[PDB]
Amino acid sequence: DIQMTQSPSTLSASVGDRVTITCRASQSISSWLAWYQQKPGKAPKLLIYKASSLESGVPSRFSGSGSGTEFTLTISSLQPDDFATYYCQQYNSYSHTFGQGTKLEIKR
Amino acid sequence: EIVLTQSPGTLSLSPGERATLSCRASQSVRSSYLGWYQQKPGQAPRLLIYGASSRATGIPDRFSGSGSGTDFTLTISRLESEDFAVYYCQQYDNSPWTFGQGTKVE
Amino acid sequence: QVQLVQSGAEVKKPGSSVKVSCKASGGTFSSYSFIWVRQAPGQGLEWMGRIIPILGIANYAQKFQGRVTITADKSTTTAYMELSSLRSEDTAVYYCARGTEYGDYDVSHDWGQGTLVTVSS
Amino acid sequence: QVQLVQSGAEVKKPGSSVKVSCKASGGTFSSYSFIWVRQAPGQGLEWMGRIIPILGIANYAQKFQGRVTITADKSTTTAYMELSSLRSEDTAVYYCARGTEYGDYDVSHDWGQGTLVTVSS
Amino acid sequence: QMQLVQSGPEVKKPGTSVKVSCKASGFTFSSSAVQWVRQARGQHLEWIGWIVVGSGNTNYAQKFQERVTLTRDMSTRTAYMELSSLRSEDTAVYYCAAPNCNSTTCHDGFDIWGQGTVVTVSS
Amino acid sequence: VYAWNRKRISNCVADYSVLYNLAPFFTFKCYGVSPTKLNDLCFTNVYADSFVIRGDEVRQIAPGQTGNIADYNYKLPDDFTGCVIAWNSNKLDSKVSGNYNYLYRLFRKSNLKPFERDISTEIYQAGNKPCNGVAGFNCYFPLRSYSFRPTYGVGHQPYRVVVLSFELLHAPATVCGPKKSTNLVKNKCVNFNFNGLK
Amino acid sequence: FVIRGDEVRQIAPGQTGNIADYNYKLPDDFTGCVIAWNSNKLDSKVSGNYNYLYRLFRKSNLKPFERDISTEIYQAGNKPCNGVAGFNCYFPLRSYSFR
Amino acid sequence: CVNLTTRTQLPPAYTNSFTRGVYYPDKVFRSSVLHSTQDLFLPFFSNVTWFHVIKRFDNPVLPFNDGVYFASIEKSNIIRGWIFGTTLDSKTQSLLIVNNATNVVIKVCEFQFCNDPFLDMESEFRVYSSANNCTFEYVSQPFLNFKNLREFVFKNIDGYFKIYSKHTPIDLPQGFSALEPLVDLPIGINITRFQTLLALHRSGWTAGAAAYYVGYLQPRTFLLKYNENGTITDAVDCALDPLSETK
Ligand SMILES: *[C@@H]1O[C@H](CO)[C@@H](O)[C@H](O)[C@H]1NC(C)=O
Ligand SMILES: *[C@@H]1O[C@H](CO)[C@@H](O)[C@H](O)[C@H]1NC(C)=O
Ligand SMILES: *[C@@H]1O[C@H](CO)[C@@H](O)[C@H](O)[C@H]1NC(C)=O
Repeated sequence: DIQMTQSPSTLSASVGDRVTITCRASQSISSWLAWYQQKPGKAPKLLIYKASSLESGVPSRFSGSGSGTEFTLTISSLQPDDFATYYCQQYNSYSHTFGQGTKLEIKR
Repeated sequence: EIVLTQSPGTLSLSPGERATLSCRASQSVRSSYLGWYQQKPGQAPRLLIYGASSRATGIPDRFSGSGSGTDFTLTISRLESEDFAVYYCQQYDNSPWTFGQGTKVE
Repeated sequence: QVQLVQSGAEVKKPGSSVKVSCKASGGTFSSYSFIWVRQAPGQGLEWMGRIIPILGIANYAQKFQGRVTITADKSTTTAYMELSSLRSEDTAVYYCARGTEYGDYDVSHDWGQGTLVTVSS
Repeated sequence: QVQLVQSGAEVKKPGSSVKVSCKASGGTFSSYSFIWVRQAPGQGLEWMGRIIPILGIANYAQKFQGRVTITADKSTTTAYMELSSLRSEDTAVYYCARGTEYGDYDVSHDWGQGTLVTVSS
Repeated sequence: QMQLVQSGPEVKKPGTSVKVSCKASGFTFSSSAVQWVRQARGQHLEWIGWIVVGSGNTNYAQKFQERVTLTRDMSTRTAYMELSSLRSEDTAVYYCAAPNCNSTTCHDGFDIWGQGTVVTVSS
Repeated sequence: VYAWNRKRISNCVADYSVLYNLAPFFTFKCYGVSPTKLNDLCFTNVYADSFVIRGDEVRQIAPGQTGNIADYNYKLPDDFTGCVIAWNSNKLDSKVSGNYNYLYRLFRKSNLKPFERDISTEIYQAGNKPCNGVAGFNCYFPLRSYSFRPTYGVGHQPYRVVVLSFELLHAPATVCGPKKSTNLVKNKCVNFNFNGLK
Repeated sequence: FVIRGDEVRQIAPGQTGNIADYNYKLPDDFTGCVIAWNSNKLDSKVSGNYNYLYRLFRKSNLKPFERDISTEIYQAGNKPCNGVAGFNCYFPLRSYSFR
Repeated sequence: CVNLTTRTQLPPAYTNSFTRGVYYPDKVFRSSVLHSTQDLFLPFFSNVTWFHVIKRFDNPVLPFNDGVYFASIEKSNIIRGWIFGTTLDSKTQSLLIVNNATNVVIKVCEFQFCNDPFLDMESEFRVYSSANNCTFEYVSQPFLNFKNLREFVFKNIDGYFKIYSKHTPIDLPQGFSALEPLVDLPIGINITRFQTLLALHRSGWTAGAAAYYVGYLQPRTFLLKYNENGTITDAVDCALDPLSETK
């Protein structure tokens, strides 16, 4: 199985701030990975598939970049609705593993 | 999932008469997905009746099935020395295919 | 685009099995692939099974052989999962997710409301 | 005018991969194609594959697919063959053969002395 | 000529594996199908499984689905069986049946049958 | 392959020289036009069709060819002019488990007229008994999925294909390539060209 | 020589194309005859005949009745190739893979 | 689409073309040279149809022939654009030109034109319902006591659409004015009939005083006089008068 972790596990951001989340796998998995956004209490929503393509209805300010074993999701301008959990998922070979889950929060 | 009860187990008729064979299914099966097979002792089975009413190529005209709703029947209109063998029937529905116990004619 | 309804919350003893349904309404049904994914409160996400009803290829998780089977019905455009030998740690919520031929089967573009199944004594 | 030299005899275990080289000197290396054939100890020749380094096309025998890789280098004008998943009956002599542009690529014009490969316990 | 020629009898031991196949010729084998059954001497026929030559989709019997494999090849137009975990009760004659076809419409149901292979498992 | 995309190309300047860098080795068969002389004359409309097929089947995309993809999925006319470009893409469209996103039609009652699309998914009745939508006997699902895997050989690895078609109508040509230029010189008896003015 | 089926019309005075420019040039004031007949039965392999080549890239057009058998690399951009088949670095010879 | 039944049916009036409708035949520059050219021109002193809009609502569907000379004495820019095509429906390819206050849009597209197309701050476009399968799109700078006189010449030659325009501040005035090339289009369709569009100021709607004239082109030979700056200053029709033929 492909064991991956995403860093940081928790990041503090503010409105209008530029932040990025990195996600690295164990070995090469080509570009077979998708990004998932989950507000606490509801089902996660897909944002990026093929690690670069933008799903219909997803705002274009979401940006994904990656070739293999290291993928980065970049946010240019942040909005208060962005504070949620982001999940990785690879689908190269069977037994599709997920990421741990990163938390984005406002500074207290 | 599909059981085709067969009766009687043994048959004893002399040539020149008419014998009866029946494969009774335990559930509802479509007529276009069942077949009847007869094999001589030690020989491979051959297809006799497919669709419960249509003969195959080379099948003698003496054979004529009934093709009821869920209880298929095959009535032999004329018996010959070749017809003395064992008979089996199979179901072709979505359920795993099963065979009958086998009818022996003397 | 497509509206999904899952089953309801269920409470059952560990010594039994739970059947969860997922009904799809919207667009063509023969071009959809169905996946089942687990959400435990104490940890993150984990995948369970993946199936194409129209092509008939089923692939479960490596740690769930003989435990959960997923089957879909063409006439009702529904899918059902049954999981036997319920364990105490198997108390969580089940989400039903969909794949599209225009896109990728493995990914899940849309998600359902979810079914919360719990086990206790 | 042109001569081919091949590596020495090799003995190796069943579970490994064997490396054999084939060096050719003379003429223009760009108009050359490399072809390999096996000679069983008690049987005749048996074709394996053909490589055209200039045109960049490769083809191998049907029953050697996924096990034989034939490569060539312009810098040193040598041919490298790698074979994996060895078994019992492959004990034979490996011939390196060559094809010129004026003649047919598929046909073998010049041959090396050959190397004996043996596998045992 | 429309015919299904099958391999010969083989003898093995418990815990080993068997490989049996039958060759097809005389008809359009691109759109046919094959099923395999087994029958002990003096016993009734038992269905094992089936596979589509042009698709490869296979369906197994519920009892033997953990120890049966079905493969087919276009070039050699042959249907293969591999059976693992042999037992003393596996001594039966195996048959392969295919429908008739004419590249336009195929026969309804399995009409022709193979010669059968007698396999004995003992030590 | 069965649902091959169709794109219209018109009112543009096209440089075909860039296409030579797609891969070190890739087929560039051109029918009726020399590929090196595509930057001089120009056409009225250009059609581009893109899809993915098995590498071995790449020989079935050609005028006068027969097979399975040729007559059931994509047919080219006998009097066809244009080019076909196919390169290996095993690095981009391969899954270790196996990809299933690519489908091809397998059974059809008749052949395909050149440049025709067939997206029907209704079950194929091989025999005479109408199964009415069940995959039993004499009824197989016409669509089959390529199980692309990087462990496959070169004869089964995915190959991306892009087919260009050209033609002439009474409408003026607009899809013409670049024309280049040269620095200007003054006060010297020189040969000049100004928009086709010798 | 041996050429492709549709290129037989390129063997004529004043014609333009790949063959008429990089492989064989006929003078404008040509006199004589040309004979071309199909030979699919003697120059075809099921696997593919690769012994028949043709030049694709050249610096400049050939003057009439000139032969050019050089196999050097072709430098199509500004960066010099230095004998490698890299980006904007093409081998000028291809093959008539006859079948 | 909104059908209008407040039309006032009157026969179209007529007027004299005088010496209007001369355009630069080509791109070459000449000075102090009398040049004779054979091309499609509007004959001197010919009938030109007259249309009024005021409650006069004159929006007929006129033929195209080999060309049209379109002129309009107007103010406040009531006329906005024109429609071109053969059947004026989606079954055949059609061309559309509109000049709203924002910009100019040219679309050659399979519109389903309304029976009475027009425009209604004006942001109500009841001109067509659908646009199905279509290929060409172009955008450019807008073309824009009666004080506005706008003259246009439309030609469709071998798949090319040529538009000539001239705007002069002021019946058809007496004088001379050459028309300069404006836009060339490689449309490549067939055109046999055309229609204009109006902008109605809602108030239901109030239409101001405006009039436009339509003349048709047929081939003949003119003699054009270029002054020393390259501008056409006068012309002579070579088939009107025996004296002109002698000239
Ligand atoms: C315009 O037409 C009217 C009637 O058709 C005619 O009397 C008049 O002479 C025409 N104009 C000229 C300049 O001939
Ligand atoms: C218009 O021109 C097209 C060709 O450009 C022709 O096919 C069509 O018949 C023409 N229409 C009429 C009414 O003549
Ligand atoms: C031509 O242009 C010059 C300056 O551009 C001007 O002085 C002269 O009056 C013009 N000629 C005419 C006839 O208007």
